[PDB]
Amino acid sequence: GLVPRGSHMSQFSFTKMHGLGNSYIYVNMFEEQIPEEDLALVAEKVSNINTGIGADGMILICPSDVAPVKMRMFNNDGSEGKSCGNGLRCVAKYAYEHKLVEDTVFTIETLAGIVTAEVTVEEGKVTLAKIDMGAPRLTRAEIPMLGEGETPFIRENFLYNNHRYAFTAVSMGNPHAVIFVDDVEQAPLTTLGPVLETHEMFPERVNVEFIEILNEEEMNFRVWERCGTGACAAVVASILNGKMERGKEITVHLAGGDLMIAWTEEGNVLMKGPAEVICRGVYEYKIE
Amino acid sequence: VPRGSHMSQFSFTKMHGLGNSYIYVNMFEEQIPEEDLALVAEKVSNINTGIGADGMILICPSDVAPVKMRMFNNDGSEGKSCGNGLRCVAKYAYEHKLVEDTVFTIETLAGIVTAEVTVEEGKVTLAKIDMGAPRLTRAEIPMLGEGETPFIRENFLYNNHRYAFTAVSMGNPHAVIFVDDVEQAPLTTLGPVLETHEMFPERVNVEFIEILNEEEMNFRVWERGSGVTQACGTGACAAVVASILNGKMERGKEITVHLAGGDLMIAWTEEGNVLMKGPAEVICRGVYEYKIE
Repeated sequence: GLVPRGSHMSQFSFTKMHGLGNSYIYVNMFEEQIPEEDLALVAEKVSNINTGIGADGMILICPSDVAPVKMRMFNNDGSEGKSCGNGLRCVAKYAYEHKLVEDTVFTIETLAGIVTAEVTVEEGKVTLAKIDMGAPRLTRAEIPMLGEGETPFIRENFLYNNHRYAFTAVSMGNPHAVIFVDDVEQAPLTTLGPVLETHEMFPERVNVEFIEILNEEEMNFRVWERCGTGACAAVVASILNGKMERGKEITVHLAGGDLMIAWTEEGNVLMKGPAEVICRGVYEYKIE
Repeated sequence: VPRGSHMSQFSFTKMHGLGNSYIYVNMFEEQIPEEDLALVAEKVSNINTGIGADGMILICPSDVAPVKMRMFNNDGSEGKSCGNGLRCVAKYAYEHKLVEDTVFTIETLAGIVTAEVTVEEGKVTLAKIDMGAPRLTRAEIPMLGEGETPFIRENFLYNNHRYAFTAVSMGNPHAVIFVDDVEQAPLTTLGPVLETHEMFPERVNVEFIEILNEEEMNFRVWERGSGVTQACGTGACAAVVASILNGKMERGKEITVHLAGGDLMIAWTEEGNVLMKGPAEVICRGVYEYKIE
């Protein structure tokens, strides 16, 4: 091994993009160059708000042996991990707009495995990208949730402040409890959300969604996080309760904006969401 | 009543001095309507939906200097910098040929500021800013109690230790405490109790300093309103004034202050004004895109 001496100064072009929740620094590794041994450190430097740009991390768009593009995600502490969802709509947008892909439907290689992306192009620009969020899981042990009762699905009452609420439990890889409200503005979000989050019956806590169904293809959405798996859980819950239909694109109005979700008759929940450019430029750095 | 929407963009440069960072916009080359500035500052400073910064700094034409600095915080309020961004403005102005000389002035909301850039290889490495004279009266801090002759020094009992602070204003209030090791200064503990003590009605920034020799010190600060910061320029000046008052350092000597974020070179000149020299660094440059509905 070696104790390095000297210093090196480089730069690369980047794009900051925002999809749902996170925002990352996107680097095209087809055109840019960062030494492998520098990646973790560069990810940390560039994600810092004070001495970097400021992001939840850095995502490299790279050559792949198995897909047109490959995604590598580094967190803001420099650790490389599974994206599990985050950044995919932005990678899909970037891939298509910079012609690393030739169709609207294409694949992306991620740590977890190869993923399908389908972009919506409106005026030569990608507005939305559609991704597979998997099947919901509706069993107590899968939520996870204590107690018995899962047939046809999990629905339980809950007394809070002299009023009988009813929530529907769904896992989309993470636990969700979905309550239907008449008016989403007077949802007990600050008050019922937190006390239900940490209730005994949820060993691993739970995300709490209050939703108002507008019609058979539209709903307003607020979540008390333990959020696209929340919007999916909320849609799956409305279909389970007979408020909405299977295999139809339902549009969810969040505080952020709109997600378009369909629980396919095939089984998967497919989620369509926006990706936007914040800025593009050249980042300069020095490693000593 | 406004309606419709505009999608726009501008070129910017993110720069920092000791890890306090801003988005810099050259308003000789860029256009942003006045009624959008607060909203743009807020939008662009947001780490999630924006770029990420402590705010936005416009470099503008001036009637009275080569350049004017306007500073907006990340909540969109326009305010006085108390020294923030002046070195990056000086670097930017010189490198983008908005000035002809290494010595020039910058118009600010707090008054016109002299700047002197150190150029090394066509680039500005350090900028030296006039921070003005210290103010040493209780009324100038501002502060309660009586006695400022020759200056303000109070004892303070906290947690069975006796401390002593010297009170100084560089446009903002400072209480300077001397310690033997800044790594074990009661920064997070004595910092906030003195910050909010009733004798400081507008609060105070609490500096802890280790004198290493007569031209050199280590520095930490509990900032009023914030807490523990990497880099407080006015505070570093306050600290150097405080040590000269207390006979620990000399007037007119250039003193290196080792802050957490880097070094600052400060002299309390015999004329009265305090001169502060430090780094300024580009992080990135680019185009920011935005929409206002």
